[PDB]
Amino acid sequence: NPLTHSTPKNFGIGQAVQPKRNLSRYVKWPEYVRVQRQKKILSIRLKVPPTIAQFQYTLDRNTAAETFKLFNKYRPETAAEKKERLTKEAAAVAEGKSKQDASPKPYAVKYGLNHVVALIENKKAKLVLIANDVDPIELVVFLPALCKKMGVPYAIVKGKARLGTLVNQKTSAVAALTEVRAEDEAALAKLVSTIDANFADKYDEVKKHWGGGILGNKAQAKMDKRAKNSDSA
Amino acid sequence: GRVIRNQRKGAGSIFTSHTRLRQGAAKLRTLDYAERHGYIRGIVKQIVHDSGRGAPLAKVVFRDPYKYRLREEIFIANEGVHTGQFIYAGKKASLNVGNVLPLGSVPEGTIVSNVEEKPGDRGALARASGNYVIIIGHNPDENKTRVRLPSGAKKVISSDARGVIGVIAGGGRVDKPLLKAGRAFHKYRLKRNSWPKTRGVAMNPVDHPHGGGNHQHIGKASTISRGAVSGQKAGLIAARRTGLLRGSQKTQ
Amino acid sequence: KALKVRTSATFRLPKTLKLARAPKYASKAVPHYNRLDSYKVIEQPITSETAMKKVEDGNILVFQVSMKANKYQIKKAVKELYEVDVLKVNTLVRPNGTKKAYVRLTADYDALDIANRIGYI
Amino acid sequence: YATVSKTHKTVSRAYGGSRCANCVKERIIRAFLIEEQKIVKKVVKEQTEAAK
RNA sequence: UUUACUUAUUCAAUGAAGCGGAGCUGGAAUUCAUUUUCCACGUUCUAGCAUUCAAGGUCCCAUUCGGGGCUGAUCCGGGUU
RNA sequence: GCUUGUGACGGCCCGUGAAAAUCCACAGGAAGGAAUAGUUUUCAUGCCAGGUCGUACUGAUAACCGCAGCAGGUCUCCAAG
RNA sequence: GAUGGGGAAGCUCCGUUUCAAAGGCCUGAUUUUAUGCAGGCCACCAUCGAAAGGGAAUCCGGUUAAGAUUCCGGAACCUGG
Repeated sequence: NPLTHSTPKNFGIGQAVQPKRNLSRYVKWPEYVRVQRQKKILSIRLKVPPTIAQFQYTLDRNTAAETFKLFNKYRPETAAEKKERLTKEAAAVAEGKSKQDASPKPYAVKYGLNHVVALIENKKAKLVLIANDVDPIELVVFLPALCKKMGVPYAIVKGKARLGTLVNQKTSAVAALTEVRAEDEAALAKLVSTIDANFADKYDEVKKHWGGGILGNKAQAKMDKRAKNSDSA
Repeated sequence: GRVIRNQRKGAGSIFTSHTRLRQGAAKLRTLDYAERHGYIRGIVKQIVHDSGRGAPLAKVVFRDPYKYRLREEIFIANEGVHTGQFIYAGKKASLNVGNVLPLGSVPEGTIVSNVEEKPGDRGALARASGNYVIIIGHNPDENKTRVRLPSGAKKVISSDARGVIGVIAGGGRVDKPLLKAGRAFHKYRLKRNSWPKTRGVAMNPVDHPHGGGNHQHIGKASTISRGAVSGQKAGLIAARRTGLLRGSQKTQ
Repeated sequence: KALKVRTSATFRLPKTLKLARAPKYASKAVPHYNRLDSYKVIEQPITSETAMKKVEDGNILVFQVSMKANKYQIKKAVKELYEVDVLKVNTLVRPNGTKKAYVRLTADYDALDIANRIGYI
Repeated sequence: YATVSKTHKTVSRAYGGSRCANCVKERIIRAFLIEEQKIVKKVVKEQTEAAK
């Protein structure tokens, strides 16, 4: 109490020993870390390919919330709750002689990404989603084209992992509805006008323009400061 | 099969490390915010003579700011200081006798020490710079510096270095003839050997492309081209002039 | 989701967990038999004038060791017999095929009284 | 050195190991000289930036 | 010939060491309405002296000879001199 | 007298007299502690344990390397009157 | 003379740390858990490499057909647990 002082302490740099500070980059980064930070960039650093230019655009959490909850009621039964079910229908289907007769209709949501054939020629495509990570770069430059030509309302969304839980897998894809019940009939057609007015109207204009002008880092801390003194010092 | 004694450096034996007599290098330690534009202080105490030739070396050991350690680092010492004299070289301070400053914060006449040519970096991956503080005037224009030496060459580089003012008793050693002879083996048992420079009008007869035979006379020009053949390079290379430099100067 | 505190050395090696590393079966079921026994180390005591001198002049016994032995495989061999302690073990080298050995006793036991009891005379 | 007891080398004292002769005296005499000039550079020499 | 922004090559140290721009603040220089620019940001008479999550404050398991945040040492950048 | 070994100097240095492990000391003082009881495992005293390999003669003007019982080559220690 | 890199069809060579995610210990929560999560430290981090050099420790005398500083007898010291 009586020995109360102030002012920061000073060490003669060459003298004494200094302790570790808030180490952020000091703890040196692993091998592929310096690689991955320069790997998955695409729409951050330089220009972007006109064939894509949709990874920078994200969907609001106000519409995506009702979208995910809509697909909650529509999901196939898991392996833990299906194989045991086969023993229950042993005296109704097998010994009952009723193949797909005395069973409720499995209203399952549509799916498929890099493997879509019968959902185009037969015109059975409605709500179309896009993957998030997308490791094959060559398998993303023709995804909107599979919906624009047929006039299929495609929705540029980010995520397929949580939607992989309602399909008994890990990763998902699109989620269209061809044979939906009357319970969610008004909750499906309402989202149609939203997607078409926020995604379908922006394709031809996006294809023409390239895309860039994104600020970097220390680069904009000198380049933008140079034009300021060059015009009005 | 009969080669000449210019094409020898390809065995790795009689050209390897031949200098037990010496100790360490001369390049400075770890560089930080201090050893540049701001404030840099050096030390010099045990002025142990440089092994192999005529130069002083000091036990310049800095108390490591990063960790409590005083690694012994034998660096190049200077003449003019006694047994212990710290360096008073502050960019925001002043200047005295025997200081270390970059080649931009000082006016003309600044003979520093040799360490690096690049804007600092503890022994720049290069070295095609100066041999130390040995430098006259500089250049106030930006960070550029135009050095000049009586050797006959020019160089324009940066203006940042970690060289300290000081001299070395080397002038006179080569100006005073090796009188009491007996020097060649222990002469250049230093780092390698390159003092046989070595004759014979009939050293290798049924051969001598230069010219010899049985009498003291050459034939072809001893001026071997640089970009022509690497199997005949024996003697002068890329000649131009030849005369006799007198002692009396007083030129333009 | 901000500044992770790493104010120390670089986190290099991971923190692995020592799982219950236990074999479910024997490596070779039946282990190798013991090559060390009291009735195999000693062989045939050399009876000569040189041997008799090295007995009553330091209380030492004379036998014939196999090959690979030290200052314990011969010592324990005697202790296994009639429980006799050894103060010092002498192992020699016989570059021909066989080998010999010396066995010292204590001041309590007698060399001559144990030589005619173990087997030979 | 480790074979012999501790009471055969440094049995007491203090400042006596890496330095000796007269270095034991110089490590205190010169110290008091500069420390008495530290006060000056804390109130007297700090009168430059007093009249801003 | 050509200033900056370059996800590919090479790269001295590597225990990324106290850095640049911007940002709570002085002094020097003279006036057009304020900081639109330029040096700042731990040693500089002596082989006498120097370190241990820095000497000091606020916030906690209670009166504990220890320990846990923030400030001291603010961020972005992750291409650190 | 000669020979060997050690300490204290001068001369020589244009050519500038290797490297590593163990042990000890100094600066610095962060943890843990006593009245029919704490605090050194360092001195004195006493007790126990410490593997394998290598191992002799000879080593040269009758013993190695030159077809051989050769007058050649062949390192080192103590150096009498 | 290796691993982690860098050529070649194969058999390999050079370099010895030339972009490290190389090594895992003192203490706190744990004698009877053969050990899972957080702070505060240390830059040493394949190996081989001298029977004239480097180097904590034993001499003398006697006996035998031969050879010791090894056994016997007498007199001592150091290191680790």
